[PDB]
Amino acid sequence: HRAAPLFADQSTEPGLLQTGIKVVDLLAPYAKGGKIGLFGGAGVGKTVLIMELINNVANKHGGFSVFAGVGERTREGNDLYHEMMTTGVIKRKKLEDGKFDFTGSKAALVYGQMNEPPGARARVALTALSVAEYFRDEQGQDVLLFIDNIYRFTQAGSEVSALLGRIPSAVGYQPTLATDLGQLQER
Amino acid sequence: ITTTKKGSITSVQAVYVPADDLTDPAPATTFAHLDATTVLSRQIAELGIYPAVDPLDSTSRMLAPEIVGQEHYDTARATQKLLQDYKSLQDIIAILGMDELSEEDKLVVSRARKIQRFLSQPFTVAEVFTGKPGRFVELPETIKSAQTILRGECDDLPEMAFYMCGGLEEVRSKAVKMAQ
Amino acid sequence: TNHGRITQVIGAVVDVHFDEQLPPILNSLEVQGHTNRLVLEVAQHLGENTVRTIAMDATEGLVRGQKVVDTGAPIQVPVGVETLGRIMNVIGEPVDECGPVPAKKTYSIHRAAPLFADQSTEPGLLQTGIKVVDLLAPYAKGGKIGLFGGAGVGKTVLIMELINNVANKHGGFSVFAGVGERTREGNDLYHEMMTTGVIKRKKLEDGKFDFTGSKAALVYGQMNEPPGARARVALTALSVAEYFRDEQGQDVLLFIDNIYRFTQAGSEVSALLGRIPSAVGYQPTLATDLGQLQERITTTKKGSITSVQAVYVPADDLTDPAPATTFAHLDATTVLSRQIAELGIYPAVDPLDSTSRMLAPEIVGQEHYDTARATQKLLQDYKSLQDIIAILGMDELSEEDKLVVSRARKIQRFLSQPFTVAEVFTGKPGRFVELPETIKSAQTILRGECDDLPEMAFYMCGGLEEVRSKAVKMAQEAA
Amino acid sequence: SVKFMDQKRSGEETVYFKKEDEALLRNLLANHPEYDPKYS
Amino acid sequence: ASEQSARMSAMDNASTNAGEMISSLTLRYNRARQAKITTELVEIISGANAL
Amino acid sequence: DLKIVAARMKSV
Amino acid sequence: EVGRVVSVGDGIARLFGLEGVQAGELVEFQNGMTGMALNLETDNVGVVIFGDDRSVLEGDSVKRTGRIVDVPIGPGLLGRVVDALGNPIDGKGPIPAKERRRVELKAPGIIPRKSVHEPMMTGLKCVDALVPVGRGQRELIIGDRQTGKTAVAVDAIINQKEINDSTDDESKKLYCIYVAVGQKRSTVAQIVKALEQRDAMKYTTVVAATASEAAPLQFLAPYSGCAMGEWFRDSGRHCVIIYDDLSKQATAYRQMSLLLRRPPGREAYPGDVFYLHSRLLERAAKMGDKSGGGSLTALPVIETQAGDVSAYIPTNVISITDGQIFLETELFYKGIRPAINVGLSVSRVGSAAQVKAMKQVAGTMKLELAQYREVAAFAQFGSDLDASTRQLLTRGTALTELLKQRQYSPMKNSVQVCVLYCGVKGYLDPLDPKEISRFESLFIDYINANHQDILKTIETEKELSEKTEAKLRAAVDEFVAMNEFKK
Amino acid sequence: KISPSEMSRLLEERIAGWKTQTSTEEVGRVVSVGDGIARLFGLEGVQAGELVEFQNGMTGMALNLETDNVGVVIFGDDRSVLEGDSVKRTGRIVDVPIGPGLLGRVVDALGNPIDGKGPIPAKERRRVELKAPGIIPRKSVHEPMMTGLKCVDALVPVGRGQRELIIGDRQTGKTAVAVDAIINQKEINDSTDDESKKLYCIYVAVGQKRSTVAQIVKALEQRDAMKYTTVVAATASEAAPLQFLAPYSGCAMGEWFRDSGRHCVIIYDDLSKQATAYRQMSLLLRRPPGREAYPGDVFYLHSRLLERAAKMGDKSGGGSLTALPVIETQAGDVSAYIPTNVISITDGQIFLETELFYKGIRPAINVGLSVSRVGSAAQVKAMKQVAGTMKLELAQYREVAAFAQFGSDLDASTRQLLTRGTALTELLKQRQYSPMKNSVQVCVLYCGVKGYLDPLDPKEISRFESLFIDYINANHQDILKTIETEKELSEKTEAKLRAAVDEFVAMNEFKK
Ligand SMILES: Nc1ncnc2c1ncn2[C@@H]1O[C@H](COP(=O)(O)OP(=O)(O)OP(=O)(O)O)[C@@H](O)[C@H]1O
Ligand SMILES: Nc1ncnc2c1ncn2[C@@H]1O[C@H](COP(=O)(O)OP(=O)(O)OP(=O)(O)O)[C@@H](O)[C@H]1O
Ligand SMILES: Nc1ncnc2c1ncn2[C@@H]1O[C@H](COP(=O)(O)OP(=O)(O)O)[C@@H](O)[C@H]1O
Ligand SMILES: [Mg+2]
Ligand SMILES: [Mg+2]
Ligand SMILES: [Mg+2]
Repeated sequence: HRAAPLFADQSTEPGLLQTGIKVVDLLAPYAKGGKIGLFGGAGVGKTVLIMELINNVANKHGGFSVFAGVGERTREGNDLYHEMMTTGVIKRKKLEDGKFDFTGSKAALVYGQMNEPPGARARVALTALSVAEYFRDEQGQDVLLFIDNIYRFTQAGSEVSALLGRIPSAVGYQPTLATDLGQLQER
Repeated sequence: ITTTKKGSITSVQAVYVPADDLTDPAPATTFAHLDATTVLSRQIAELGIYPAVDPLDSTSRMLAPEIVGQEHYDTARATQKLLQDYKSLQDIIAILGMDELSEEDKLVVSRARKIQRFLSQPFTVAEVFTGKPGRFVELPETIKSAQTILRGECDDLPEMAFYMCGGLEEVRSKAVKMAQ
Repeated sequence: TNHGRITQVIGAVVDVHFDEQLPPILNSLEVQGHTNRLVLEVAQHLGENTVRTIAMDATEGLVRGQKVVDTGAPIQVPVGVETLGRIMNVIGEPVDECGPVPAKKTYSIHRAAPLFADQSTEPGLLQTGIKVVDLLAPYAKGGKIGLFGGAGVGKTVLIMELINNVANKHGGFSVFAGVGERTREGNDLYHEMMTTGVIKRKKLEDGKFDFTGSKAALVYGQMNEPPGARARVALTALSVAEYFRDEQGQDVLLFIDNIYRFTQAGSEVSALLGRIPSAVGYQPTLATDLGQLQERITTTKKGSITSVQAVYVPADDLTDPAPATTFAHLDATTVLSRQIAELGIYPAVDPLDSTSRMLAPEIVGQEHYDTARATQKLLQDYKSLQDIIAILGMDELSEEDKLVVSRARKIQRFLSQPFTVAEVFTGKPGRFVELPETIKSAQTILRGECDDLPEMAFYMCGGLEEVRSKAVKMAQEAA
Repeated sequence: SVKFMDQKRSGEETVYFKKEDEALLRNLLANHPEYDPKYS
Repeated sequence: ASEQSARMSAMDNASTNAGEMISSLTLRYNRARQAKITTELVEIISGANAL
Repeated sequence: DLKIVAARMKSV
Repeated sequence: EVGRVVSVGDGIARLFGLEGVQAGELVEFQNGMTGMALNLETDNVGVVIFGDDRSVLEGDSVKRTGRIVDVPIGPGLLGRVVDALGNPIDGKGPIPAKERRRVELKAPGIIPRKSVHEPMMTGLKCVDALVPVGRGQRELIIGDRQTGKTAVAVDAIINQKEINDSTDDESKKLYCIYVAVGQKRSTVAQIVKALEQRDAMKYTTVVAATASEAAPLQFLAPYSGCAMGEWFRDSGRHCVIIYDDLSKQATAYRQMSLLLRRPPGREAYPGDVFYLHSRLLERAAKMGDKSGGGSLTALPVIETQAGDVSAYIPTNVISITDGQIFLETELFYKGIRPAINVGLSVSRVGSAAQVKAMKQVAGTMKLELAQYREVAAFAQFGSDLDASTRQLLTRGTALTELLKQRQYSPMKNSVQVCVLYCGVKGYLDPLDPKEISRFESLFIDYINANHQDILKTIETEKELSEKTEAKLRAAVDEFVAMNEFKK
Repeated sequence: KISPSEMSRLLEERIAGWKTQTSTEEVGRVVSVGDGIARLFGLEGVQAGELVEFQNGMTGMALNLETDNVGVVIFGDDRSVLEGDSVKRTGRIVDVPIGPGLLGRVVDALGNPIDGKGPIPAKERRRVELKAPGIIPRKSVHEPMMTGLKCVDALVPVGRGQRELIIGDRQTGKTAVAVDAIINQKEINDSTDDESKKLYCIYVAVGQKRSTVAQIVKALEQRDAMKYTTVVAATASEAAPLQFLAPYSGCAMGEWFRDSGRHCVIIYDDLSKQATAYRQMSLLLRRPPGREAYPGDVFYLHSRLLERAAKMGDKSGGGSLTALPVIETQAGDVSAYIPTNVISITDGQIFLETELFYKGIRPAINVGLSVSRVGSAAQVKAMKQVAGTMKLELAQYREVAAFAQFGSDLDASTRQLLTRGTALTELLKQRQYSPMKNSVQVCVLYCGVKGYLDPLDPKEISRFESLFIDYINANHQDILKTIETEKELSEKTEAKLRAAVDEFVAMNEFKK
């Protein structure tokens, strides 16, 4: 739980993000400090797009990346971990004593499992967001944050508000919806 | 608010309807206390018709032939029948088109659009944002015009000649000027 | 007997204070000093030797501090052959104006269901004399049956026809429970039962009565009664039937009109008992309160209870929680429709929503199973062609589709039949169609033998031969 | 649209099959004389 | 031939108009769905807080 | 209501 | 005993004391105002006030009378307008009645009843023919706003003056009760004026619980009317009671229950609304020959919103009534007045509440109207049709134009029989539809001028023998000969 | 508003200086009872989820610990319990036995049998609410389950470690799909001595009535299926806590097979019933509700339940626990609360429809909405080779379906799609309690996709398949053994298959 950047410590000059993908950089150009919706499930090649974004932003922009799993399926997390270890995004090399040596990688992971209660699934995106704010502030390099799924974060907030006895809003959602989404997205 | 043996209060109340929902408790309760009703509509205002009165949801208790004459009552009921018959064809006109309709239905649609546009009056207070002068209209002129439009003595005229004209002499003059 | 004092009164909910020896839940309490008899059923324990109870009759005239007496047992209803030919209330009191019930025994309406070890019997087939029922939704002899429908579709008429066609021929006994129906219907049913020998009242010179024979028992909790009565009258009738099942061992027939009222009664008091409402106003204890009832209705190794429940479906919405929960408790289902009754097709059974566990090739042979499934396939095909007919017209349909439409219309008109009790609506006489005739006729219509016959002929005809006779008459009247 | 289509369908089917029933009633007794009471 | 050409054109226009009506009805359906959820939930809550 | 709009959507 | 007021607000009081109060009894304050005790809580008592709460002052003394809330009954009410509690508001004299009756009572059981066999002449044609009503029945009049419900009920009231004037046997007369809940006094005065203008008040009474009147009076007025009608029911005299609108009563009950801090349910109503209307409508009944043979017919009225009968109150009152008379605005503006939809409208009693002379015609009429409704949509589009189909359309249009009626212009049963005979046997097919509105009127005058004997015979024998059949046919032939129309 | 300590029997003790608080943390006094809930004063020391025992032998679960009282749900009726009774801790959290002693036995939600055959041996008693496995111990799904249905095994495959929801409307054939999945394992389990190639089965029932659980047991005993499965029955007469706990008891019983390395499949009937019971327990404890009165702990509930279904790695044993939860949708709207919560949790969807159940399409699987996020990875290559074609063919049929009523006016290249789609749809039909093996499925689908059924009348296909099966089962058992052993359809076996098909067609004669 960290306060967002102030009005003074904020850049007024917007700028694109050189990914290295043609359709993206042509018809849907991204931006620094932006928030990009990704409407697509499985059977479309989303995970490979994710790994490519990570690798290309690490090579060119020199910036690391973060992945947050907000109430994701556990087997999907295992699959993603193995795909990352395969594609070279993660470098898990065994050591002599029996430890591991995570050498130069390109992404941290923060998994909030579906089996976790509400309160954990609601406070996972903030964890990865702080992990990324570390690289932003002291390291001073651009970073990519992936959240899968934003709606699940909203569901966790609604549940947590229902447990504490707060009267729900229009469609059952909590009355602190836009405020919490802003506390997240303004960072 | 009620007329008594001492005096009388006529009342004209404007009743808001939130979210265009007439099933709201407030207007629903208020309907029971009224002697006359005038339900304005947004669908009719989007067509540029003003006053945007829905003549089917509007009603009154002083329409019976024991108060107004039988010519007034009959004209009003014929107009209501015509507009309901036009409303009943809105779906099939929107999906398929006017070509599917028969000739009786096409005549009905013509007269219904004409009488809709004819029930549109430019007021005096609207001159500030409309420009056209006001038109006071007596009752017998309205009844004669409705009778003529229903009989079929005005099918030759266009449809946009009834828009904001008051009586029929204005409609015929506007049709003349529009012939050019 | 203990003694208590009424503490407060809120509608049909009464709090009572005892100085000692609180009564268990479901126990019955009698108010002392009232005009008529007033029984209360314990529902909750609140604290401080206080309980919360539900009144069977109106609380008008009750006073705080008024005295209450515990009976040491729940509402005990009389049972035996003495209840036969006789009407009874929720508390066992008679309302037939013929004398008191001289029963030598009483059973508590609250009992525990038979366990899993007490298995059912074979799925015995039940012949009602109705065509669509015997064909597409065969009723089991030992299982629950449901009649789902809104208002004005023919539930009460169908139950009355089933009574005429089953209860009279039944060698065992029978029970009826009126749970929040109209009282006029009860009077009509009682008179019809006295007429057709199902009840045999014989007055005596000494002012008494004699209900010898009279293989039927009636229980009534009608709309005029408050909640607490409408809820428990079903348990009353079910205990009356459980007596004949367990001890006597005779097969029993139970008819319930409507079960939904029983669920509604609970909602009427739940918020007064301090419960939070459920989805659409119903109580939380809906599924459990209904299952505790339904599980008591089941065949065992001592007897069998064949039940027939009419389930009101408000606004023709089958997604409502009450019928939605009741669907899972039934062996056979029969859903009545308004769209069909508009066509004058009575009984207005929808053969695409009616189902039955019995319709399997091992229970009913393949001649029955394949016939039923072919009928259903034909009707679904006719239903899929409705939009093409409505937009384009019959001109666009091929001859195969026209044959399909003709056969489907003939089947629809053929499943109709006139009942004996509907004479006072149609004037036509009643029919009793056995099942082999139905199967023969359906096979004949589906095979294409009767394509020549006109569609109008298949109306209110018991058998195909009658259809031929009607077609002959219509052709002769044509010239 | 709903009641419109439903009633249109019902009327069209009713008319079509009324015509067909009129023809079948005309041509019945010839092709099925065993039912014809004239021969009974 | 002219009849068949006009038939194809009419079917095109009818399908387009049907798509438009479907869009409008979808909006109305979602609005009514949200309203139903809110109404039922407010009923439950008001019955829960009046205890 | 809902049933009305759903029925209309299905028909269309 | 006595008590003192502890809290006051919104026409409701919370008392401390009166430990010997009966739930539902009358209570008197020290300023003349009355109340009704409903919530007998432990510490306090919840009273609903019959008037304004400006009089009560949080400390006022309060006393119990011991009487359960009751109302007067008798023939002293006939011709009078009274409030929910029997207090008159006509402004002319008190109520001369000695015997009282409790408001909330137990309905009669299953044994002291019998089937419905006598009809209740409504005066209309579509009702008396296609949706018949009996004596002992409970038939709902459900519709939208401004569709002709109160008009139906008032025509039912007006049609009885001829039947009552031409007899002195109370067993055949039909008395009437009009309960006005939620209405404004102008409307009730208009109804009273319409009835007095036609001498239709010497056999009616009115129970006005208007909008300014507090919620408890609107909640109690229908039960007061049922109590006034139970006198006729148990004395062997038939009566018909009309409730306008019942939904207003439900709203008043919701208000009272919510201000007594009772928890709500669906649409903020309680769960006891079904019990409320069942309590009220099950008191209508047809008693046996041992209990006098009386009756109390009921004709409740309900206003739906947007024709939604899937709502909570309409669904209940539909499920606890013996019929329905639906009324639609589309039919009201198309020209059909009364706007009765004969498809949805039904009557479970049916022909048993119908005369044989009306059965003979109404069966054929119902069949023909079903066929016409079935092919009406197809006919509008315009396609070639067979002569039989065209004939069906012509007869259906004729009958639809026959069942129209003016307001406050009811008719006798024999005249309905004659008119529907003219309509069914084909004396209107070639005639122009728009002309029928005078074919009716003239024909009526003709058969009231020269053929009174046919009407007397139908009124007495209540059937159509072949002689009356032939006489009526000859009369119709003479009428068509003497007159000329557009076809 | 008064506290249990503030009642006027204890304050007479406190005011009198009585300090008889030696009443231990084990014993408490009932304070309130109603609707299957009890509220106690005492037991300061009881754990959440702990069992407690009353005077009259009944037992309950403590859920809502509070500062002044304790909320208990009862495993029975409230007529036994009354205010003033005593309650004592058992000390043990709710648990259930596990082992081979449950195979062929029907039990309630606490292991207590209801078959009437005898007690249950149990060397191991496992908790009911446990932590699910993590991420490292798990493994990717690479093995099928073989329901026995053609449509599922081909187009909506189910792997070992998967969670394939069976969602549908009332009376569509969900329980039938489950029971077919149970029955198809007979030939595979009886044809093996090792307990690692087998597949055990568990059938949890919730909200059902006994008169159909008994029918299920009867059907499985007819076919000798109960020897390798067990039933958990929490019926409608049984109280809400038991309906709520039965699925967790089943998962506990299956965790033994998972950890041991044995493969088991668990079926839940219906989960929605469980949600309803939980709602009934939360609204009576006066917990705060949500939409449709469901609490916020419903997603957590189904998630805790289903995330135990897993495929463990070779270091844990290689076991698995497949799941086939069943859900009833009331109008096909899968936008409701519980369906939307469950489809988000699951790795697939089997959507059964009612319009197809009456068109003869039984099982009524709508392959358009039915998916499997695992996919061909849960298929042998012999099935991939035909399924990759049939899926495309049925999609093409789905694009030209409305033209079936106008195909007389169209041309070729669009009637062929309709014909092939119709033939395949008539092929995928199946009979109740008559599943097939994967080899026979491959053979039949090879006959189908390769055009050997286009020129036939559709109504005769149901004959064709049957005869063909007997034909191959009479003549070319070697082909079936090869397909079952090698799990591949090579060109030589494909040529053998075409030869057998040609011989079969030559022997028999069909309509069109
Ligand atoms: N048979 C009829 N013929 C012509 N007009 C009629 C007829 N019946 C009723 N009306 C007219 O309908 C209008 C409404 O009258 P009515 O008093 O019956 O309203 P309502 O249906 O009771 O609804 P509400 O009282 O809530 O306004 C009146 O103008 C009346 O003249
Ligand atoms: N392949 C099939 N072939 C023929 N009939 C089938 C088939 N599958 C299911 N059925 C039949 O469909 C009906 C429903 O059976 P089933 O109980 O399995 O469905 P369900 O969805 O579980 O019903 P419920 O809602 O009561 O749980 C039964 O009559 C069954 O025999
Ligand atoms: N077999 C039938 N034949 C003719 N009319 C019927 C038939 N069944 C019902 N009806 C009509 O519908 C009405 C329904 O009344 P009822 O039998 O009590 O059904 P429900 O209780 O479901 O409303 C009947 O009064 C009758 O007018
Ligand atoms: Mg009924
Ligand atoms: Mg009115
Ligand atoms: Mg099932």
